[PDB]
Amino acid sequence: MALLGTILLPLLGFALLGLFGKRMREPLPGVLASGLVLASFLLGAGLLLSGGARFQAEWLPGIPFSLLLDNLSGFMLLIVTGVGFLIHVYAIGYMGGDPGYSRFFAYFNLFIAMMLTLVLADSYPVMFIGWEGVGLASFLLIGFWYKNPQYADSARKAFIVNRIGDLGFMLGMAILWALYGTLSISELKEAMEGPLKNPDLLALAGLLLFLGAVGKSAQIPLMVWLPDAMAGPTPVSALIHAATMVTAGVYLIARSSFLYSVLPDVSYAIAVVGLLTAAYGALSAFGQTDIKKIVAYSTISQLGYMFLAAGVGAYWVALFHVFTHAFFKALLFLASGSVIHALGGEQDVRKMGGLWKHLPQTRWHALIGALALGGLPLLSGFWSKDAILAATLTYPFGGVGFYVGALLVAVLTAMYAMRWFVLVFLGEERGHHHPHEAPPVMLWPNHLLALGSVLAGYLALPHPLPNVLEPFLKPALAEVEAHHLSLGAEWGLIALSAAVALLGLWAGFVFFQRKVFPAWYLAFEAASREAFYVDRAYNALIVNPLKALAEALFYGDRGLLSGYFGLGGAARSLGQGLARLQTGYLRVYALLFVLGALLLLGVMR
Amino acid sequence: MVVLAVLLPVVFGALLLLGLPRALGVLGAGLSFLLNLYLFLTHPGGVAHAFQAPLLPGAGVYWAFGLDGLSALFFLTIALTVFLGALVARVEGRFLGLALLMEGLLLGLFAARDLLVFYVFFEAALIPALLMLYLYGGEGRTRALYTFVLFTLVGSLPMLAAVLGARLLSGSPTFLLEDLLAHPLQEEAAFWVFLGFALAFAIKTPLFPLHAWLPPFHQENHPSGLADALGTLYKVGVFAFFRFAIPLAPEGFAQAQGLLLFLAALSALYGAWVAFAAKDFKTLLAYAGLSHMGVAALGVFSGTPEGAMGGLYLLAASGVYTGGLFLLAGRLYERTGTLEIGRYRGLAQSAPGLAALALILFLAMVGLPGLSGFPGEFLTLLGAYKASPWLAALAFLSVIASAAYALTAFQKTFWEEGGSGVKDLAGAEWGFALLSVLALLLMGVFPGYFARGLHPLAEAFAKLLGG
Ligand SMILES: CCCCCCCCCCCO[C@@H]1O[C@H](CO)[C@@H](O[C@H]2O[C@H](CO)[C@@H](O)[C@H](O)[C@H]2O)[C@H](O)[C@H]1O
Repeated sequence: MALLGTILLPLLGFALLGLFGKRMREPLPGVLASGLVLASFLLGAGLLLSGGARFQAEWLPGIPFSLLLDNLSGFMLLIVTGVGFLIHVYAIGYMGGDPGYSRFFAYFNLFIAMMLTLVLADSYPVMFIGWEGVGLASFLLIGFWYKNPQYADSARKAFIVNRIGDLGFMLGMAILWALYGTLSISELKEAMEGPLKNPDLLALAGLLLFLGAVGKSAQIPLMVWLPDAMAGPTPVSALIHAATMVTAGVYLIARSSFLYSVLPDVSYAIAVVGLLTAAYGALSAFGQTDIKKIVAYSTISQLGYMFLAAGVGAYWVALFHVFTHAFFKALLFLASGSVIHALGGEQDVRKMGGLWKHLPQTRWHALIGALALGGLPLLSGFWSKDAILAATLTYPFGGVGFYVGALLVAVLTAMYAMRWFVLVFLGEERGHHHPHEAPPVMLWPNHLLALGSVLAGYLALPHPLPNVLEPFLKPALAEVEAHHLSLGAEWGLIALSAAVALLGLWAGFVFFQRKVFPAWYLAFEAASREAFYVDRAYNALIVNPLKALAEALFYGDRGLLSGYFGLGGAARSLGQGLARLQTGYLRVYALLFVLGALLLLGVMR
Repeated sequence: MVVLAVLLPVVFGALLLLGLPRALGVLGAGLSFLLNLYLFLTHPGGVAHAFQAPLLPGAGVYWAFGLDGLSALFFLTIALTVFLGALVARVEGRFLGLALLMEGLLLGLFAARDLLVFYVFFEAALIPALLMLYLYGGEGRTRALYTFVLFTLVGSLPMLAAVLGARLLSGSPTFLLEDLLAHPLQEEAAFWVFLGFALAFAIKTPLFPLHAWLPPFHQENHPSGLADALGTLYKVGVFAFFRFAIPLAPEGFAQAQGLLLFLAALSALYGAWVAFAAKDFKTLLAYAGLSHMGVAALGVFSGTPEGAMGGLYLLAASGVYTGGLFLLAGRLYERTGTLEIGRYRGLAQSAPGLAALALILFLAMVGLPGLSGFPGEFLTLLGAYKASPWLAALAFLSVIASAAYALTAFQKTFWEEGGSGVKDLAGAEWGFALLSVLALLLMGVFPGYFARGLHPLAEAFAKLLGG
């Protein structure tokens, strides 16, 4: 019941801003929102500290309503509600003088409540309330300033492309019901102890579940929806890209670890898609000429890293990275939000540069952040990245092919991060803005993130060094694994991660300060800005043909009705043919008569 | 008890037709609503409030009524939907009496405990349906009407051949459902009887090639679309299958079942797919209804207690939000003047949380969990996959199309650039919103309570298809 409290608080709260909301002055909705998130984080962390929590109740027969709060759930709850809280308090600042304060924070509480319903769920359908709910709240928020045609289609694409994966979720969900008949993650895990059954079919279910995950965490092929999610206010992008949404993509794999750990075939594909998403996202990352999109592609890529982690059987690691990332991505986005709250939403890069002096404290934010993403050897993103890279080699499913790839991507990530920082804060100036106006409630929570960024790192250090994130996560879920490691070899790897990271960062610092970009940085700034021409290809035989087929089948249906009318006219024709039999001539009547008599007589005897 | 609840809209409607005014009939829809709701929260089991009276005995025809778990749920659904239509209205050419008349006719239709009386109501309800189509709106009133009427009746009258055969070939004493079931037909008799039920029920479901009456019908009714809501409550086909066509001639249902699952599936996908192209709320909602019924019929046709319960539930709950979307389309029509989606773009900010009401409804329609559509859609998926996984998938290449049409229409009708402006929300429209969303949220959040009575009927009429 109290567990359900954590969910109901940002809903009992949400409803007030929709029902009333405009009835209030304009520091308030943010205060209520952030207050309920405050006492959701808090009064759910009390539960976590109390050892955990449960809820089971009335729903459709055979499919009960269950919330489980364990370690794996508590971790997500703290990430979501905490980082979410900070982003709320920031949003109190960045959203100001904007009508729809109530709309914004109602949608925010809605979002939080949905995400909590997602993570706190012991049955896949309740989790599905979570998924569709969060997608819906994303839709509402991406198209927040609705008076814009672009910032509507953005959200449309969100709640459609996402629903493509949601369909897979449903399908696999049904397979794991025809098969087992429980549909509750706990008893679905306990029934998957043993020999399993129809492993091919089980693989199918897990594969559709994964194809579900793809949309929500914006992996390929459903990658395409996320860059367009930039439309909504900046802190919305922060929540979607860091603390919520895409996190569920990984989290679903982590809960369903009992299912994927027994699937050699599928996990391989999961890791491969993870790496492909990472590489793609990273290559098309830096070509972006917008501060927003260029970070969105880092979201896509990094989540690719996570799916590569969870792919190879290292489930606790993917969440470590999810955590660090939850900090430094929120940091990055909120930083950019402050930056364009300072430039009046200029939101460009080549039209920017040299904000180093004029912007106090923001430069440090974006530097700590961009370096954490780059993987500065004594920062979070570093430890998570080397954790993943080593987990590649050490775990089942090979990882030797993957490792080198993830390393190249590890270079490229540093490169585009430094492109971002340089292009934003360095190299002369363009435009006009005066004093500061990077206010308390914007830089204050943004400060706290930068701390969390640096110190997220050592919660899980390599083997001999104290690791507290593994013994917390593993008991809750994902227990089965086979990992061989060697001391000093692994440190050769960690040192390689550090060296290559520093190297990449350093290269990026000069390369994207350069001002001369020869031959194929034209041939790269084109493709990469256009995401390697992927959307243009998705509207090739995927979208527009279907869009056309709607009309095609419409007019077809019109033709069907038309044909029925044709039957009508057939009866009309036959009818006026039978009525044409009566000429009015009596001799004719006599002929038809005698004929008829002969007919009836002919039938009987 | 039952006959009181069946007759109450009929008399109030009759008192309305001649007598007038509206309000006395609106509180009539309210009285029927409260009575039916009270009836939902009371009954223990299948029999409920039985009724048996002689009608033609010697023919075997009796006035027989009663509330299954199913009948109760539909009495609630219908009473609610029609009531919402009543207090919102803006039709009120005093044919809200015709509306209540059709309500009572449908209530009798679902309470009908014997075949011939069921038939009686099935066809009798056609009368208001055709009237409020003729004399209350539409340029193409006449073609929509003769199409709708001729379709349902060309399906219907040959069913009479089957309803007779159901009793005659089985040697059943009367037309009572119980007796008819106590006397099974043999093969190639059960075949024919099931077929004769099946054309009339598929065409009134509607299934794919037999749905062509649906778009003209929904266009040419009064632009408010009360008659459209009630037309959607007259979509009793799936229910008719489940209660009647299938149990009375299962041997034939077995042969037809593959084809039926097929038609249901592609009806869902097709409906939702061409629903995109619709350039007016009437056509859009119509094809959307075709999709939903596709899903429901898929649920029933599967066997599978899950799927059947899901399908019936989906029908029930979709009555409310489909009727509601129709009524709302009428309410923005009244303030704008057209059911064209494109013209008069941005309405939100001019209108209050009317955007919220419309969006809640659209989300219920696309079947967002927590709203009425999802529970039924989901149990249906569960059962369909059991029956034929491939058609479950084909049919469920739907949710994509649903989000497509619903969100496209919603965006182009509400979200975009500000127009002239509008009214906010009427004192009636507020009752509408409140009661509606209350309903959607309750049936979506507690699909436990509703459909408890669906459970025994589901598994029993599933085992019917077993040994
Ligand atoms: C059990 C009780 C039921 C509780 C559930 C009720 C929740 C309803 C809220 C749904 C969305 O509500 C949303 O917020 C308001 C409410 O009028 C609307 O917003 C309108 O008023 C706000 C108030 O700040 C204005 O800023 C804004 O410019 C305007 O668009 C908006 O149209 C709607 O989309």
